[PDB]
Amino acid sequence: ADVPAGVQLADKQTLVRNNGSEVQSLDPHKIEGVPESNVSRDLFEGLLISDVEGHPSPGVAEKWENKDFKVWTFHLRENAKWSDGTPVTAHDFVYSWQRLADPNTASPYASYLQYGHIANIDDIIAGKKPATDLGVKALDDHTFEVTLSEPVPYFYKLLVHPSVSPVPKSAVEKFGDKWTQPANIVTNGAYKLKNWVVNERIVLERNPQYWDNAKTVINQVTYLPISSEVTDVNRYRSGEIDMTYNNMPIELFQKLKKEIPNEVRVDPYLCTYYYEINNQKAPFNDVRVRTALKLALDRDIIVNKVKNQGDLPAYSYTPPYTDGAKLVEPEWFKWSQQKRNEEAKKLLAEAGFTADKPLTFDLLYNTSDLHKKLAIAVASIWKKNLGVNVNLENQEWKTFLDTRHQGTFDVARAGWCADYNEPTSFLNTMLSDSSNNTAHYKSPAFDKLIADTLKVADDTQRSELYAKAEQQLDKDSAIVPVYYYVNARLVKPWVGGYTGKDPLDNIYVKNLYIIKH
Repeated sequence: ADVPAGVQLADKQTLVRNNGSEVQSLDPHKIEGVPESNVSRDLFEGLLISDVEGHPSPGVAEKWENKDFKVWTFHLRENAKWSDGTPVTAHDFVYSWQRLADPNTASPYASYLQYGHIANIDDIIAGKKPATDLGVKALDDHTFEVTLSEPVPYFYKLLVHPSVSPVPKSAVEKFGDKWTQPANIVTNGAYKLKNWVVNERIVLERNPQYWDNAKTVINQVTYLPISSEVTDVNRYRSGEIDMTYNNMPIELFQKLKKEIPNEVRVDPYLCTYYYEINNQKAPFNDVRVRTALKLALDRDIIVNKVKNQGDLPAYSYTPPYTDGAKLVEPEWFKWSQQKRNEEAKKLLAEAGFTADKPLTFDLLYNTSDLHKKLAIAVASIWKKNLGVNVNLENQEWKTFLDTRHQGTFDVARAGWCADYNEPTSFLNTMLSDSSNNTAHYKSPAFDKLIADTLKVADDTQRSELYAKAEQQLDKDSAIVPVYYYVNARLVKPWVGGYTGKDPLDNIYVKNLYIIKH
C-alpha cells in the first residue's frame, strides 16, 4: 500500500469484504471465478501482478525480456518467499504450470496455457505428451523461461491470473486435496490462510515472509460468502462489512445512490452479462431457436427498466471497450424490439414450435437476488414476446459452475470478466476445445478466425479478425448477450487504496489501508 502523506491510519488495520459466494476452492488450478480469484490474489502471487490501476507490474518476477515475443525470460526477485520461509523459485513455476496443463488436474483453466500458446500445450491437454513436455523451464532458481509456439506480443498481460500462480508441490503431494486447509497450506502472496469455515468466512492474516511485506498495511482480511446482495448491503450498512461484493441489489440500489452517494463506487468493468445456451443440446442445437431467444430478449427493459444500474445493452461477447476491440454493431441491435420479436416468432415457428407444443426449458442461475430478479424478468419477457415457457432453477455457485461444465442444462445465466485486457481473453473461451467453453460451442470457422490473429503481425488486421470472430459468434447465436457490466459496489469512506481505475478489478488487499475514523 502507498499511504498518501498526511492520512491518519486507524489503529486496527482489519478489513471485511463480501465475496459473493463460497469459493469453489483455494487451489489456483481448481478455480475459475471472480470470488475464487479475489481470495487467490491475496494468497498466491505469480510472475506479474496488477498495480492499483490494473497495469501489469512486477510480481515474483522483477524484470523480464522477450525474444521475438516467443521466448519470454523472467528474472525472479531473490527475496521472494513462501509463508513457511522457503524461497519461491523458477522450479515452483515449472511444477505449477505443468500441473495446470496436466489433464489429471482437470483444471477449468487448463486452456489458459493454450491462450498464451506455451509450446506443446495441445498435445499435453490431449494426453499425447506428458506435462513435463510443456514449454517452460527454470534456467536457474531465479530465472523462468517460457517458450511459445508463435509470437504473442501481449503474452505478459496474461500472467497476473490465478491459474498461472505457483502452488507448493510439497503440500500438494503430502496432503492432496486437503493441502489448502489452514494447517497444511503454504502461500506466497501478501497474506496467509488463518481460518476457513465453509459457508461462514475465510480469514486471511498478513504473511510476514512476503517480499513486499513492509508495504502491506492491512493485517487481517475476512472474505464472506453472502450471495444475497440485499444481505450484503445490510451487513455493510450495519457496520460489519467494509466493502460489498460487486453485484448490487435491485431492491436497494436506487436508494443507495441517493442515501450514500460517496460510498457508491461505479467504474468501467470489462465483463459481459449473457444467457449461455447449451449449444450441444436439442433443441438449442438449432440456430433458429438460439436466434429467437437472442432477439426476443428486450435489453432496454432489462438494462434500463428492471436493472437500471448504468449497464449498457450488449450485442457482443467481448465488451466493445476492451483494449483492441473495434466491433461491428449488428443490424438486429439497431432494430426496434417489435421487429426483433417478429423475427424471433417467425424463426421459432420455423423451428417447429406451436401453442400446442411451445418451447419449454430450464433457466439455470447461481443463487442471487440480482440473478433471480433478472431471470424472472427474462422469463416474463420471453413468455410475452416469444411464447416460451421457462423453468427457473437456482444452484449454489460451485454447483452451478460444475453443472455448466457438465452440460446438464438448457440455458444458464452467465458472466465473463476479462483475465487480461485484450479481446482473446473473451474470444478464446469460445474455441471448440477451450476448457472454459461452457456454451459447448464448436465452430471451425470461429476457431480459424482466432487462429489467424497470431498469424498476422499487425494490430489492425488482428482487430478486424476479432470483429469477424464476434460476427461469427453472433451469426450462430452462440449466446444471448444482455449487457456490459459496470463495476458497482459499496466501499466505506475509510477504505483507502481502491481507485476503481482497473477495468478488470484485480484488487489486492496489500494495496489498501484503513483511514482513522
